[PDB]
Formats: sequence, C-alpha cells, structure tokens
Amino acid sequence: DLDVCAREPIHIPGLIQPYGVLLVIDPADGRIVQASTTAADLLGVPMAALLGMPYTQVLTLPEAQPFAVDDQPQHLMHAEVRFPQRATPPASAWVAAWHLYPQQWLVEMEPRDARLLDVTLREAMPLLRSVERDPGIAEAAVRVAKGLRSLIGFDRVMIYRFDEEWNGDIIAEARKPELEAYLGLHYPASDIPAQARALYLRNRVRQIADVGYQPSPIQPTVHPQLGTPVDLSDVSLRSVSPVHLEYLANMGVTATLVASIVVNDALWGLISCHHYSPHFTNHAMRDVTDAVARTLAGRIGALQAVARARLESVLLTVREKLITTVELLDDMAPDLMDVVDADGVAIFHGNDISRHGTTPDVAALRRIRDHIGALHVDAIGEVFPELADLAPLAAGFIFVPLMPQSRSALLWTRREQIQQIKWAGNPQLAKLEDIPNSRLSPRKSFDLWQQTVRGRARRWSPLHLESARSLRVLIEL
Ligand SMILES: */C=C\C1=C(C)C(=O)N/C1=C\C1=NC(=C\c2[nH]c(/C=C3/NC(=O)C(C=C)=C3C)c(C)c2CCC(=O)O)/C(CCC(=O)O)=C1C
Repeated sequence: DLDVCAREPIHIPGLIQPYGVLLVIDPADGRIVQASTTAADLLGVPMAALLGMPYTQVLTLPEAQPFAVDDQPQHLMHAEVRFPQRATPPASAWVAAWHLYPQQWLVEMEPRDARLLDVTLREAMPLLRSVERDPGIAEAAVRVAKGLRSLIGFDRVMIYRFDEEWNGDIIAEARKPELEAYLGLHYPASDIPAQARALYLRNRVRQIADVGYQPSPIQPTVHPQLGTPVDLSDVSLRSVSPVHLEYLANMGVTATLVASIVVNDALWGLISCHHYSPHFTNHAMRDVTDAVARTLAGRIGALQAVARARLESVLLTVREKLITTVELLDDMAPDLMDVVDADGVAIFHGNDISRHGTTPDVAALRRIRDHIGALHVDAIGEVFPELADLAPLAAGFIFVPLMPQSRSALLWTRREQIQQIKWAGNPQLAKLEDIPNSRLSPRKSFDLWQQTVRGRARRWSPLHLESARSLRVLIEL
C-alpha cells in the first residue's frame, strides 16, 4: 500500500462490480470456463453447474453473435441478451458486450437501463455544436462541465488537464451550489497510477456505479486450462482499487464517471463526473459521454494546432529578421516569449539587462548569469542552491550564450509553479480543509503536489528546447 499501490495490478483483480456479470468463454467448445458470482442469479443456473456449460444453453443472443478472432481483438458493442433457463425473467432488460481474444472470449453484461430514459445525441447536439465553436480550451472546458451535469444528471463534473510529468490540474468544474469547489486544485501524478491512466485511455469511459459495492469474485480466479487471471483491461465491470474507494469514500462520492480527453492519441486530461448518490451509467449515457469527451478533445486539439502554427510563424519571422543585434532581438522579445513560451525574457549585453515579461529584478538575473548546446534547468537550486532564494519568478531557465566576443546572452524564465495558481477563480482553495480522519483527501493531495513541485518551474523543456538552441546555431552569420 501507499508506495506499493503505485504499481497495483488493477487490470487483473479477479473481481468485478456487482451491477454486472462476466463470463470467460473457450472459443473452441464455447464453454464458460470462469464467471462472476453474479452470473448465477442472473442466468438462473447455480455457479457450479454454470462452469463448463456451453454459453448457448444459458444465454440467447438475438443481435450480435461472437466469433473466432485471429490476431488483434474485436470488441462488440452492448446488444440484447436473454436468459433461457431462469423461471421468472429479471426486473430490467439486459445488454451484452463481447471482448474477442484469440485464446478467450470475454462476455460482459449489465442492465440496459435503471428503468430510466436515455439521453439522445439529438439532446447532446446543442452541446456538441457549441463546444466546437468556443474560442480557447478554457471556455469550452467550462461549457462541457456545465452541459454534461445538465445532460447526464450529476452532482459534480470536473475537467482535468495533465501536465508534462502527468500531474493533474482541475481547469473546469460545475457543481451544486450546496457543494464545495475544487476548481484550481492541483494533484500529483502518483494520485492516478500509470496503469490507471492507461486503462482510462484504453476503455474510453470508466464507471464506478456504487463506491462501497460488495465485489463479485470471478470463479475460478484463474483459467482452469490456461492458469491465468482474467485481463479485465477491456471490461468496464472491472472492480476498483481499495485505495481509490478509500479516497472517494472520504469525500462521500458514491459514484463516478470518467471519460478520456484523448488528443493526438495521447491522454490530454479527463472528464470526471462525481455523484454523492449511487448512479449506474448505462451504455447509452456512456456513449453520449464519450461523444462529448471526443468533441471537447477535438476542439482543444484544433486550438492546439492553431497555437502550434503561430509558434512556427513567430519563429519564421525571428529567423527571417535575423537575416537583416541584441536590440534587434529585444524588439522581438514579447514574440521570443512565444516561440519558446516563458513567463519572462532577460537579454544581457554585458552588465545592462532588459527584462520584458515576469522576470526577477535586474540584480537577481546578474547573479544567475555569473553562476553559469545551451544550458537549461527545471529547478534553479538543484544545479546550484546559491540561487535557490529566487526560485519564484525564475525557477526554470534556458541560458543561451550568443558568443564569447560580446557579453551578450539570453535567459528565458518561468515562475515557481505555486505562483501560477488560479486562486482568484475559486477563493475556497486556500481556506479548504482536510478530511477529518483520513490518509487520502483532495486537501491532502494539493499539499503532496505542492511538495513534489516546490522550487520547480512549470516543467517546460519539450520542442521549445532545440527551437531555442537553434538560435545559438543561427548566431553563425
Ligand atoms: C497508490 C496510488 C493512488 C493514490 C496515492 C491515490 O490517492 N489514488 C491511487 C490510485 C488510483 N487513483 C485513481 C483514480 C483517480 N484518483 C484521483 C485523485 C484525486 N486527487 C484530488 O485532489 C482529487 C479531488 C480533489 C481526487 C479525486 C483522481 C482525480 C482520479 C481519476 C478518477 C476521478 O476523477 O474520480 C485510480 C483508478 C480508479 C479505478 O477506476 O480503478 C487508481 C487505481
């Protein structure tokens, strides 16, 4: 636990959420080799009798039928399923999705609905058509948060943006006014382990119908003929870590819905819904949620392309203007904070400094210059702690000396991460409090992040690094 949990095999818990049923089927004979404890009361045949039974004898599949797959798996959408054995039919109608692998067929089934009416795309359409014509990622993120809360009735809807090192920042939130506010909160990467993110990208939408469900074990835990656990990696019924259930129980959240914000086949952030009352999200709502997640991800990517095209163009102007210095570079200094975005820029001439953005004094910058293709840092004190007192304003730099002839040089800076916290947007954030007797909480998470990012810049160092360094190579003129 705690450090061991960071590498938990969450894809193979041999447990599922009891709102559903899972059967593991042998593609050859078609026999149910393994099944959830839940399979007995639904299919109406005892668990022992059910194991080794050809799936044909226990469930009628009107719409889609399973088939032998050769290489890559095929995942069939949730379709009508009926149970030929059971005397009295179930309360609600059931639906079934197949996960076809070469060695196994995994059938997962859950109720079509909670005796409830589905949201339609037709209903989601004004949201989708609007979240695509919104200027800026922020503005669209908040439209999604509100729209989704109203569309799929939820107590809280939160939009997260992951950073370079996988730390999360709640950028949008829409909630009950009687509820609190987590807008502006930043949590560390460790809060969502590498596999937890993986499985969020893989399944497009993850649900926890009731925190504090009594797990349904898969019996036998491992395949009788293959001896392996069940890879619930594609199974939405997959049980949740006792560590996330601990976490959510502390907040009183009793049901979640997490959709992926996938941009350029990468997990950009997450659309996360939180209910304080149990809430099963049927397949139809899940799909509509994914339709929303995709439209928001589609728009943030479109804006990201627009920004990237601008960054290449500002660089295109800088290189064509260097064909015609120091002040020649100083005039294009706000633009120099775009090609390689940064809080501030501080050109050096020899002792004369010129700060243009959010940069520390003039005395401070000189101290940095005298300490030092082109050197860069993420923590101004890890390389030398004599400059650790000026980690705010400049915690991360890119010192690119032009030549040893002229004492001319460039220094890009980025403020301490804790400075760029949107406290204005949600004043609750500072006066926020911990959960009484808990080892995991949102308030406790903010502080853990603060620790792992104290004295650390806003990460940076991507394509900006060599694009910045190119200018040193460009000095040969
Ligand atoms: C050992 C690792 C974990 C620690 C430590 C921990 O706190 N949770 C760990 C494992 C998992 N977290 C998962 C999902 C998840 N956790 C969070 C954490 C938060 N930090 C915050 O500040 C807040 C609120 C203010 C929260 C809720 C978040 C945001 C997520 C994403 C899901 C969600 O938004 O509700 C998971 C996956 C859960 C599963 O479905 O199995 C694991 C394993």
